Amino acid sequence: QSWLPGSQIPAHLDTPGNFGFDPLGLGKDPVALRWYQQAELIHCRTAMAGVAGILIPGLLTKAGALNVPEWYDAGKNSFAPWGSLLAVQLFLCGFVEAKRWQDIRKPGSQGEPGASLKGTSELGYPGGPFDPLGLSKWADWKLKEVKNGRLAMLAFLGFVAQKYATGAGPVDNLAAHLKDPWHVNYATNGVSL
Amino acid sequence: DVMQAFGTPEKQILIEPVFAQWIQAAHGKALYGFDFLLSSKTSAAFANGQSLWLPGWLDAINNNQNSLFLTIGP
Amino acid sequence: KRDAALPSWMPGADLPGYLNGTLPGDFGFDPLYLGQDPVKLKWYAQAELMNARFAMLAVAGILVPELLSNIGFGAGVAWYDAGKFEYFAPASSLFGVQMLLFAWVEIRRYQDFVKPGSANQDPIFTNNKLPDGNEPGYPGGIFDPFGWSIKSLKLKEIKNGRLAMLAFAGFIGQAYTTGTTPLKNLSTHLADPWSTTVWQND
Amino acid sequence: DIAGLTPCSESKAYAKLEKKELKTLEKRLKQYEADSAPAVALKATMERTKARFANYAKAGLLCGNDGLPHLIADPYGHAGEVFIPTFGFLYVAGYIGYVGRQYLIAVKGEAKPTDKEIIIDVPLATKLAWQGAGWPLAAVQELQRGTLLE
Amino acid sequence: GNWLPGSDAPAWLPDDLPGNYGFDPLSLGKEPASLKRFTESEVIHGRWAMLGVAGSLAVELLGYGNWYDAPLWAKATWFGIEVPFDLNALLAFEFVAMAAAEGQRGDGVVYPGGAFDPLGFAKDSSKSGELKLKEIKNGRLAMVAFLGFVAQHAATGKGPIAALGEHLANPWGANFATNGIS
Amino acid sequence: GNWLPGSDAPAWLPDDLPGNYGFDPLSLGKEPASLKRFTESEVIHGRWAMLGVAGSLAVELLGYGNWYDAPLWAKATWFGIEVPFDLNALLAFEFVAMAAAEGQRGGVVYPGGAFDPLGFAKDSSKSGELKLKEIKNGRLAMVAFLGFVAQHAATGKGPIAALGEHLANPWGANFATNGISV
Amino acid sequence: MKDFTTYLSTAPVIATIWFTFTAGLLIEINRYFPDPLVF
Ligand SMILES: CC(/C=C/C=C(C)/C=C/[C@@]12O[C@]1(C)C[C@@H](O)CC2(C)C)=C\C=C\C=C(C)\C=C\C=C(C)\C=C\[C@@]12O[C@]1(C)C[C@@H](O)CC2(C)C
Ligand SMILES: CC1=C(/C=C/C(C)=C/C=C/C(C)=C\C=C\C=C(C)\C=C\C=C(C)\C=C\C2=C(C)CCCC2(C)C)C(C)(C)CCC1
Repeated sequence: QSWLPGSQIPAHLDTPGNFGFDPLGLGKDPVALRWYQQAELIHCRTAMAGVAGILIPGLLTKAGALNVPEWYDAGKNSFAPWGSLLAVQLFLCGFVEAKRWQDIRKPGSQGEPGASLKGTSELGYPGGPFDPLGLSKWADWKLKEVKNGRLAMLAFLGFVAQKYATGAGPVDNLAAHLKDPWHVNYATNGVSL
Repeated sequence: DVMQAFGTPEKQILIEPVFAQWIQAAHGKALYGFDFLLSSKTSAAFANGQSLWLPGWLDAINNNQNSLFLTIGP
Repeated sequence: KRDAALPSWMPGADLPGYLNGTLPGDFGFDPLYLGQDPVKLKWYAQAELMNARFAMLAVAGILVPELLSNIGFGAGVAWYDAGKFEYFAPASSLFGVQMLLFAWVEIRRYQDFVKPGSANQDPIFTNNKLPDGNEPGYPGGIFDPFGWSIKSLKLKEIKNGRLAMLAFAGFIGQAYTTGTTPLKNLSTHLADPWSTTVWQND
Repeated sequence: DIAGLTPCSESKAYAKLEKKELKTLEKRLKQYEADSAPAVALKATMERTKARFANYAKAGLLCGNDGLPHLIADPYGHAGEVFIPTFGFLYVAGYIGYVGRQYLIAVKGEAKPTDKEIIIDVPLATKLAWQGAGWPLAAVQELQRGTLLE
Repeated sequence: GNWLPGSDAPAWLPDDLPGNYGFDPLSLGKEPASLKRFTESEVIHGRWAMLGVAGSLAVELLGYGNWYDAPLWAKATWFGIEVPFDLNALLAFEFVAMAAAEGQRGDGVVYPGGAFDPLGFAKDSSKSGELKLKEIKNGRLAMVAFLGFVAQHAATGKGPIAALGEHLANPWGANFATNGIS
Repeated sequence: GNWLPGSDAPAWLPDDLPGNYGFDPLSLGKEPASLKRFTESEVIHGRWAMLGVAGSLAVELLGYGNWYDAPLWAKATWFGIEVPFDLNALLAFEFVAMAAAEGQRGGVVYPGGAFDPLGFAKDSSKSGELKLKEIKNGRLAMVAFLGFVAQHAATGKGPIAALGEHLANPWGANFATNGISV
Repeated sequence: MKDFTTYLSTAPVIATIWFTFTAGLLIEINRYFPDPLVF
């Protein structure tokens, strides 16, 4: 499984999502590779989530099911202060990410005798209470999880860039193109990239 | 100099000395309008010594025909 | 590497291996190789039956109330414009009760898929049980009350299902373009079939 | 505004600096026909010079009693003046430096290193060149790992 | 009888526990040290929310009022009787009352008795067990109901006994499907 | 139980210290000479700020006084009553009083004798269990008093009034409407 | 030409083939984006 068939995969990937991609050779240090693998995993999970709440809203809005705003304009609305919301969020996440961080340092660390059955599983895959249904011979899930992830990571960067360029919804952009594909492009707008 | 030479002084890199201008403000010069310490009328530092010497002071710092904490630019 | 002497879909071509003629209706069609891993054949084999039996029911639900309503008997409408708003309860509830009664029956069936003899007996009237089938998707007892015991029979199921599944895809497709009932699409086709292909209508 | 200085979008002196420079070039352009070569230059400069003033007024820099745009160097009205560029440098300088580091070390172990400082191994350097794109992620990881210091 | 037909019950739930029907898929009680805790705190949740339900029903059927509209007066009103004090006076003499009596419950018992069984229901012999099932199953059922009482009113509906009434008028019409789906 | 799960507690904090949860990242108590000093001063800060809080709650707790607005009179005013003077007289007879009694610390944590009349410290096996509670009510107060100073500089308000403002509009009035972070 | 290329990869030659590149780049960018005091 290679990302550019012919390119000699760099040694430091002996197949432990590994399609051999690391041109700049970030992960040659196996310290750095374990750290960077969970950056990815976290980056995937958040983005798959986030995008689901950009698309599935955005698609149903055209469908007519839900009268949701566009994702740029879902911030602005009256209930509580944003300072609060961010604070309470920044408070609440900071706690939990610190429980991830100590797991990444000392895998077992989150099972001290003193409310901790959330011990661990393997590194980046905590399971137990994070796996209600419980799924565990077919760990092909592990694969899709990165792939569906990198797809979604790109998708968002796309959203961000493709509103900077056309200033309209992804569910619109998708139509505009589908209506006249050859005159509505990358190539027929503001900036050439 | 090169910008001056080519007749485009508007392209100059002129950094304003914000830090000294801040200090001068804290000392009570009001030109820059930061309103800090001895500039701001609602500061303990002001209210403490306002009936001591600050009237002689503040009067002198803001007379710009004198040398006391001259005006500062790029 | 592939069976020699069993039903093919391109006679002369190669069944791949994993399609042994084991499952019911295997003539060894899997161009994209979706049934490679025998875990995934287990799901799909069942997935097929469920999807099959819903289609075969549904397509009967679709066609018959037209076949009768044209003969003229008493409630008959369009199979899509039918569910609009005309019932003793509201949309919302009829789903809730539907989702409830199923969620039960399906987690029952699912446990039987996961473990072959896990759910075969009544848990209330506990003397009542369906026999030791040992065959998920083909559970039997109540579900075979007139008692058709055969390989013969288990083909005829998936063959009818594959056909029905389509017929329903057609119904989606055919409605979405033409905009009348599928027996009204077949009427207009039968009146002047040659000047009424898809290509004509496209 | 900040340090009491006016914004260039409004200020009079700045808008009178527009006039003087333009009206220097229009006193020249008289001495040439409109079809001529230098007239297309003294028109194009004007167009550019008049565009330039417009593009600081749109940028919203602070112009003083002088009529010249002064700069802001700490915090958020005027980030892009210094605060963003600043990173630009530390990146590209860090890029250059770390490429140069990875070159000298990569040579070090090869009998006579001094030859590679002169007859530079180009295809070594041009591979380190691209590698040096992701340098802060490596630079950090190297400070961690503890191979960074003698 | 275990919670799901088919399933095997885990190693850690001995069924000599009261009401163990083999539910720990998230395996939160794997460690005994952490099981003994939850077996305790299951019973206490069990208890309160039994009174809880019993209490906030009574205020609507008999006592004139509703459990959602009760704190309105933040003059208190018991059965009809204007209760004494106000808010502060209740904080202090509920803090100290609860804090003392719970604070002396730690220094780890589910079924203490002495004071708490004056009549002597549990005691020798067989009966004591059979009650502790009934203790946890009325305990659960009342924890589920209370969440039913918050859920139906939490963001929609009205009053527990009134919502029950509304359902009895129009059962096919008014149920969960009006604000639970959309 | 140490301050950050996982992390190993350093060599220099023996956990026979009262309230050692293994917090010295900056390693300020690395040297035992410098540690013995801080174990002492911790307890004292602990002790004062426990009165400090208890005091400047009680002021505005029942009377229309306030700890920020207390020194206004620089005629003093205890519990509504008048006072025995002014500025110079308090300074002098607070200097000598403090300077003498703190001067005579030829540094101890639990000097006892005079300071434990009622006789709790005594019974070795519980003596430690108090010293935890000592330092934890010690710390919790030192935090709270900083909390009393921090909120004052942001608003005007005053501990029990800020608490009352937060109870009215909790989501509204909290610490993201001042400037610790903008 | 192993020899000719080693000479082309000499210090003074590389420097010049490098500087005409990073000079052009900066002249070029000052053409299509003229007169920057921001970005
Ligand atoms: C693109 C991306 C990562 C890109 C990095 C790349 C290419 C890495 C590749 C390489 O390293 C390798 C492998 C090897 C190296 O040798 C070379 C390079 C090439 C360097 C991450 C994006 C990651 C994207 C993420 C995490 C985005 C998540 C979305 C969220 C949560 C946003 C929130 C909201 O949208 C909601 C949900 C609802 C809205 O209404 C409101 C808001 C608030 C706006
Ligand atoms: C922000 C800002 C500011 C400020 C700043 C500051 C204040 C700073 C400081 C700083 C500091 C305080 C620093 C320190 C440092 C230290 C050290 C110690 C260093 C080191 C270094 C090194 C080690 C390096 C290395 C390398 C690399 C990485 C790459 C290249 C090569 C080399 C080798 C060189 C200002 C206002 C101005 C402006 C605006 C912004």
